[PDB]
Amino acid sequence: GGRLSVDASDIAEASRDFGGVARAEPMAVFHPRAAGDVAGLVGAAFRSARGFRVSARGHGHSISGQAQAAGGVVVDMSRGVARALPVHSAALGGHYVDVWGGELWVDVLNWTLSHGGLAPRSWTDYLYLSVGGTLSNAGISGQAFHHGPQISNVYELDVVTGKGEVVTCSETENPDLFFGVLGGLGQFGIITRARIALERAPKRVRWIRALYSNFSEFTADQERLISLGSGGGRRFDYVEGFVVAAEHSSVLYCLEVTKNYDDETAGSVDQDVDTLLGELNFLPGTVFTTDLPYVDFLDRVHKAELKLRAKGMWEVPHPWLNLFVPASRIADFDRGVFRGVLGGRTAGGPVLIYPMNKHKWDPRSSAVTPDEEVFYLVAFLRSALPGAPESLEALARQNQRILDFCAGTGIGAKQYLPGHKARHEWAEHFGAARWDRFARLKAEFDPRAILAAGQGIFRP
Ligand SMILES: *Cc1cc2c(cc1C)nc1c(=O)[nH]c(=O)nc-1n2C[C@H](O)[C@H](O)[C@H](O)COP(=O)(O)OP(=O)(O)OC[C@H]1O[C@@H](n2cnc3c(N)ncnc32)[C@H](O)[C@@H]1O
Ligand SMILES: NC(=O)c1ccc(OC(F)(F)F)cc1NC(=O)Nc1cc(Cl)cc(Cl)c1CCO
Repeated sequence: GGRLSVDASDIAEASRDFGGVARAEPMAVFHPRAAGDVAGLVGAAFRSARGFRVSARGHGHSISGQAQAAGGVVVDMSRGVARALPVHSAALGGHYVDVWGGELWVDVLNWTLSHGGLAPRSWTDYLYLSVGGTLSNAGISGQAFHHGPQISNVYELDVVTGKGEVVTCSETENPDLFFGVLGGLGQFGIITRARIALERAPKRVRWIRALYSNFSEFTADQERLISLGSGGGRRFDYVEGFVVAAEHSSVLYCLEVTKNYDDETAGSVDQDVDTLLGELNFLPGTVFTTDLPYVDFLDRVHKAELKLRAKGMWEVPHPWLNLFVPASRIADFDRGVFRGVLGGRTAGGPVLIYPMNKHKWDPRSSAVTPDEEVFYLVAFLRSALPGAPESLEALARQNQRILDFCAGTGIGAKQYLPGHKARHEWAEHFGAARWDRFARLKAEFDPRAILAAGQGIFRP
C-alpha cells in the first residue's frame, strides 16, 4: 500500500528539523496510505537481521533530531483519503473525532468546525504540528491550566508498536500502552489514530494583554487566574505571559488572557472581562484588547510565521529551550535568568511564562512534570541570526547557563521536549520510579529500540 522514496528533496527534509542543528540522514522515506502500511514497515524492521531505525515524522518541528532515523526509514506521516466525522456519545457526555496520527491540528480544527461547529478544547500555540507528534510530548498552550494538556484530552489511540503490531488502547483497554504512548517521546509505538475530545466551539475571542513591572505581582496574578473555576465560576479561557525588554523595573511582564464567547454569551462578555480584570493588579492604562474570530486567534502564530518567511528569518537555527519550573522557585528564576543570564544587550524571539495545575496532568502518562501542584512553563524561543553560525553558538551557551543555574541552585526544573542524550541525564529527568516504568514499557513494546531512536534514550 505504501511507497519507499529515495528522492533527494524527501531525504533532505527527513534529515533536518525546525532546530536546524541535528542532521542524521535515513536510507529512505516511507509514504504510507493507511495504518497497515506503517505496521508492515515496522514489522519488516523488527524482523530484519540488523533491526534498522524507524521514526515517524509529523511536521518536522523537533528541535534536536527527535524525528530522525540515522540510516533507517523516516515515515512521512503527512497525508495532505476519507476523514471520520465527529461523533456524539451519550456515555462520554460529549463529542470526539478520530484523526490520522499525521494530521495537522490546523486541519483538525477546520474539519471539526465545518462538521457541527466543534473543536478540541486544549491547544498548542502553533497549529502546524501533527496530532501524533504533540501527543508524544504533551501539547501545551494557555488552556492547559483548565483542560490539561492535549494528552489529557484524548480517549483512545491506534498504535503500531515496535513489534509492528496494531493495538487499540484507551484507559479501559491496553491502558499501559495508552498511558505509556502519551508523552512517551515515540518510544513504544507510532500513533496511527487518535480519538480527540471536542466541545462546541466559541465563535469569537476577546484577546487581552496587560503590562506589569513587578514580577511578584505578575506571578501572583497568573497563579490567581489559573485557580478560577470552582462551581463553574467566572474565569478566562486562556492564560499565558511573556517577558519584555524595557524599550520601576528594566524588565516588563506581559499578562495575556482571553475570553471565548458565542452568539448566546456575546452580551455578557464585556461585563465578564471588566469584572475579572478589576480583580487584577496590572499597570493602569496598559490594557490592549482585540476581538477576532476563534480560528484567527488560534492561528496567530502562523501569521507571525508568514512575516518571518517574508524576511528570510524562518529557515534559521532555532535552539529553543522549554522548561517546567516549580512555582516555589519561580521568583529566583526572574533574578537569575530574566535579569541575570538574559540581562543586558543579548543577541531575537519571545520568552513565554505561565503557570499550570499538575492535577490536570494524569500521573499514569509518560509526561514528566515537576513534583509540585503548580508549575510554570518557561519557553525560551530565541532564534539564531540567518547564515551566522556564531549566533547559534552564543544562544547555545546561554541555554547551558540557564540549565547550569537550575542545577546549581537546586531548582527541580524538568525539560519539556527533553534534549538529554546521556543515560544518567535521562535517569535524573525521569527519577527512579518513572525510569523503571519507562524501560519496562520499552522492553515490552520496542525491545529492539527501533522507534524514535533520535530521542537518544535507548540503543539496540
Ligand atoms: C516548530 C514549532 C514547535 C512547537 C511550536 C511552534 C513551532 C514553530 N509550538 C508549540 C506549542 O505551542 N506547544 C507545544 O506543546 N509544542 C509546540 N511546539 C513543539 C511541538 O509540540 C513538537 O515539536 C512535537 O514534536 C510535535 O511536532 P511534530 O508534529 O512536527 O513532530 P516531530 O517533530 O516530527 O516528531 C516528534 C517526536 O515524535 C515522534 N512522532 C512523530 N509523529 C508520531 C506519531 N504519529 N506517533 C508516534 N510518534 C510520532 C517523532 O519520531 C519524534 O520522536
Ligand atoms: N507568542 C507565541 O506563542 C509564539 C510567537 C512566535 C513564535 O515563533 C515562531 F517562530 F513560530 F514564529 C512561536 C510562538 N509560540 C511557540 O512556538 N510556543 C511554543 C513552542 C515550543 Cl517548541 C514549545 C512550547 Cl511549550 C510552546 C508554547 C509556549 O506557550
